[PDB]
Amino acid sequence: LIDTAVKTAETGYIQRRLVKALEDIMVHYDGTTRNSLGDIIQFLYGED
Amino acid sequence: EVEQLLQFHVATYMDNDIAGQPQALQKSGRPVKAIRARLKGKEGRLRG
Amino acid sequence: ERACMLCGIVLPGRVFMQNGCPNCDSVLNLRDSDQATVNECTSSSFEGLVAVGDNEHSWVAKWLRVDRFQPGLYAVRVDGRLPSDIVAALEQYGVYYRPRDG
Amino acid sequence: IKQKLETQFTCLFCNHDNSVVCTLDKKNSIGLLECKKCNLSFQAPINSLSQPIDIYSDWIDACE
Amino acid sequence: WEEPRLILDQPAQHDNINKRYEIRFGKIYLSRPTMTEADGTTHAMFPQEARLRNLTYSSPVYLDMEKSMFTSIDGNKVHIGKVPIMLRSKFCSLRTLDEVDLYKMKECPYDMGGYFVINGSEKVLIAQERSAANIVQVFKKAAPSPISHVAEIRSALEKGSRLISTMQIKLYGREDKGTGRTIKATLPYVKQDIPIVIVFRALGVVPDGEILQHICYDENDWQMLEMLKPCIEEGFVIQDKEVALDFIGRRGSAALGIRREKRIQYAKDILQKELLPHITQEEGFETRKTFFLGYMVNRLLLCALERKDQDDRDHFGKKRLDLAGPLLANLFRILFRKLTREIYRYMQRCIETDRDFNLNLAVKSTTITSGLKYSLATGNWGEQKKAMSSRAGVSQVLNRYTYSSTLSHLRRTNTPIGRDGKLAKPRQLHNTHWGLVCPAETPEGQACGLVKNLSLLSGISIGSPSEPIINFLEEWGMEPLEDYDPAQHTKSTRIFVNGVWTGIHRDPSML
Amino acid sequence: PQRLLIPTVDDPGIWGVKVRLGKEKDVVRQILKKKLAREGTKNPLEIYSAFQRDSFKGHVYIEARKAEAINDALKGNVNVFSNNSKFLVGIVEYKDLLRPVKLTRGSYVRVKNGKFKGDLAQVDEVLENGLEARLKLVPRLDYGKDLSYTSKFRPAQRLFSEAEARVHEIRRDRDGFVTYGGEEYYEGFLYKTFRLQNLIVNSINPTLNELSLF
Amino acid sequence: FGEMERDCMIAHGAAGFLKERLMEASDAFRVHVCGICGLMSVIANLKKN
RNA sequence: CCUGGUGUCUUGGGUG
DNA sequence: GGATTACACCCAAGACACCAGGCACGAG
DNA sequence: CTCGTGCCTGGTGTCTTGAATCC
Ligand SMILES: [Zn+2]
Ligand SMILES: [Zn+2]
Ligand SMILES: [Zn+2]
Repeated sequence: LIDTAVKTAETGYIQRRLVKALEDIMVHYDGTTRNSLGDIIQFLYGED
Repeated sequence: EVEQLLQFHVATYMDNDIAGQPQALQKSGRPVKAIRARLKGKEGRLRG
Repeated sequence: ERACMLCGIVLPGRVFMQNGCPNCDSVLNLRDSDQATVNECTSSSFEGLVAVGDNEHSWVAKWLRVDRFQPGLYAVRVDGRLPSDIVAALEQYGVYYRPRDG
Repeated sequence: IKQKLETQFTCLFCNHDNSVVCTLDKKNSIGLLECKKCNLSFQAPINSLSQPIDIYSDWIDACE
Repeated sequence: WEEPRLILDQPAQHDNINKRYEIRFGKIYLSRPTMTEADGTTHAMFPQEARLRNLTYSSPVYLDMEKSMFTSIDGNKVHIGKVPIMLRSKFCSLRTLDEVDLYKMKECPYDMGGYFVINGSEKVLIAQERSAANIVQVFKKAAPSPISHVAEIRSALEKGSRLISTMQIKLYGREDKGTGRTIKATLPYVKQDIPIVIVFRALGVVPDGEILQHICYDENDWQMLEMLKPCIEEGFVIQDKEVALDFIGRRGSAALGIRREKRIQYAKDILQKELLPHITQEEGFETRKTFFLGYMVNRLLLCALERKDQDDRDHFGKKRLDLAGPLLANLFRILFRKLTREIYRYMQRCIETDRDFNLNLAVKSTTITSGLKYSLATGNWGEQKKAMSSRAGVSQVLNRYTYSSTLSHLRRTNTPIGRDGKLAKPRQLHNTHWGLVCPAETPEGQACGLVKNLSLLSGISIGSPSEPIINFLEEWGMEPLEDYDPAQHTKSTRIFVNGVWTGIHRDPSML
Repeated sequence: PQRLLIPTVDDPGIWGVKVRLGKEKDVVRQILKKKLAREGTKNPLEIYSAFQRDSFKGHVYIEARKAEAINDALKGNVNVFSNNSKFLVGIVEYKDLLRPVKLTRGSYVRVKNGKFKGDLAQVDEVLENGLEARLKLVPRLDYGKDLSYTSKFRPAQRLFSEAEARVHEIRRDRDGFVTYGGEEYYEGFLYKTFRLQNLIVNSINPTLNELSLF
Repeated sequence: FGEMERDCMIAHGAAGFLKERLMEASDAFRVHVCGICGLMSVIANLKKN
């Protein structure tokens, strides 16, 4: 009961930082994967 | 003493979490809600 | 507490009635007066409380012109002025009144 | 290595505050108080544990 | 009687005539709870009226005060406030009555009391868990620290039971790092850590050979003796009592410039009182503190030598529960001083008029009455202006949803550790909880494992005077501390009574 | 002449000291008691004078020759901040520390007390002794309407109307002068004595409403 | 409508729905800005136009 | 004869 | 030296102090 | 009828000293 009650907030914080790191990443019409600055993260999404 | 006190009130009006010195207090005893504290944290303007 | 308009000393009002002013009563005669007289020569309104411990060597006392008076509490500013009839009587005695009201 | 430290002590003679400098030479167990104002100097023995408050205390007793 | 007299003084030169004004507090008397209407009429208050009309069920408290007037040319029952009465206690008007008349007062015979009534609302005090006082605990320190082991103790008196000060003994030096592995202590109101040998010398025992005879009781133990080696050499140059006491005073948070002729006499107070005050505070008894200090260092090194585990902070025998009694005394103590200073500040104005004060005009009962009411109503444990830093949640509205919930709520305990600090150690069900707190009953969520509930047959010690126990020990063969030598006593057992080392006995089995 | 009394390097020093707000007069008192009590003993208090100016909140000034005497004067005083906060005053600043510092018939003042608090009034005259001043004021009356007052539950301002008083609830004293409920109204205005300390004579700012009226 | 519900609508790609929820269905407000200095310092009397 | 405003800041106890 | 420490929701339970001045009532 | 004392309301202004890991 302690573990479930404690470690739920540990993983809740993990998910929050992950979402903010990745929220602006979108597939564009040329197949590239880019963020809001237009930086290329992958030249083709999922490599396939 | 009077000029430093004007500096003090203008400072804690904007930020009342200045490190190393006592907080401005209301007559009720609880700290004054400065503008900086209005924006930060779960209930502030941005996250809330 | 009241302040003597002539010398600036601060004392409980009844003292002005009981013993007169310890600096001034040779000319002011408050000891042998009525309350109306005491209240015309002493003021309930004054500012700047001064402990004078050493009248004769204090510069503060010399500035306030209390250097020839007795150790005690004095006031920097005493509001009101002596009544013209009392000023006239003091002048008959060779005493020159310099108002302490600013 | 010697330690040159400024202090917030008042000189017992000239009365200027925040003008006493303490030089502690532990290699020879000799502490030195100096006044940045009137220029006096006081010397006293120090151990390894001493601090500017230890010799400034010895200076108060050396006067009285 | 903790501060039994107030004293003033003026050296009359205005024929000097020292006129000490003195006020002495005497007997306490209690009256049954009384409702005083705006009318002025009074009557006995029973709880049912108190709930309905949002009143406070409280007793007026009267205190004898005595005036005295020393003069040297060279009262009665004053009311101090109202104290809330716990229902069904000995001072509640329901304790008598008997079953027939209980029904007429609209009180239910299944209601077992144990709670207060404040502005019509039923408030129960929650037992507060704290660490025991006057016990030595040894803990290990984390890797990025020059300290590896620490001994700690919070000293608290027996009378009142109240906190005083806290003291630590830190062992510096990491594993093959920290060079000289010496030991310094921490003293209340001193800014810096002071090596152990220096404080031993500062108490009146100066040659090395006596110092080591007070700590280690085994001359063969060369490992322990090697670890005390650097402590001797780093405090060698302090070779007598006077320069030791002065070394202390030069750090103890005072003013600058109190000279050696007096800076000793200020440090002698910091050693006589505040440092281990639970042993004694009268003069000429420094033998007990020196012997106790040696015990601490001995315990510190046993853990550092891996001959004894570090103490388990969760062992229930090292814990105490503060219930209604002790909690009120600590709050009443704070408020009674506040009332005291208002009396003192009022005498200095009312005696310049040279008019006999009518006493009843110098005791404002609002200080205690509003103080107790506010803290019981909000749970904020302290002066109202200091609501933060004070502990919250000590008083709570009594849950009356069902009968079982009332029983549980009156038997609840709280550990005030927080929600800050994750880990598990204060939250786990420790083995020593068996039979003392319930293994099943604990809240879900943030309080899980921190709020506990007393097992069905548990009880709480009310407290007992230690003085009869001392008399019994000396009558059956306990030998004083001045007669004790590790060479002669290489095998006898040490005897502790409330954490102070008081004697030694050679045959413990019969005792 | 006052100019011959200016301080010199031969005069004692003056130190300022921080004290608890509102306790400045008490500290000056306490210093005097200590001075007088120790006069002629082997350990006299070597201060000459001490004083506190209202305009300078939280400070006492103490006259002496050595700093140690300042510490001696304040030792044990519960109203003084324990921090070693005293400060030296320059000789050229001394007299300003002791500077002691209006009201004319026909001028305006603002009332500071009572139902007329905050109201503009004309100074009509002052007492012979010199304490209270007779003020001409726009009244705030009810003509006894609900009889069988405070500044928060007062009436609107309106000139006294003697025919309204005649109708509803009055002594004629002269041409245009009536005493109504023991107050005097002349040509519609209240004439009432106030302590001079109960009026404000400086920095008055007439309001929009006052510009419309007067 | 908390931070975690915001993220779910992004994942669905329902950008239109998310805009409406946080404006028309809540605290939508009209402001005037100056085309030169970009501040909300415009004084707008709408009946006088 | 259409419009129509009832608080906040905490603390504590709970639900998933 | 600070900053970090799951999400949402329900409900009950609370609130400035001291000093000075003025006015009214009671007693002489 | 006058003076003194007590109570209430309004205005102005603070201070005896007394949870833990990480970057
Ligand atoms: Zn005079
Ligand atoms: Zn010097
Ligand atoms: Zn613009």
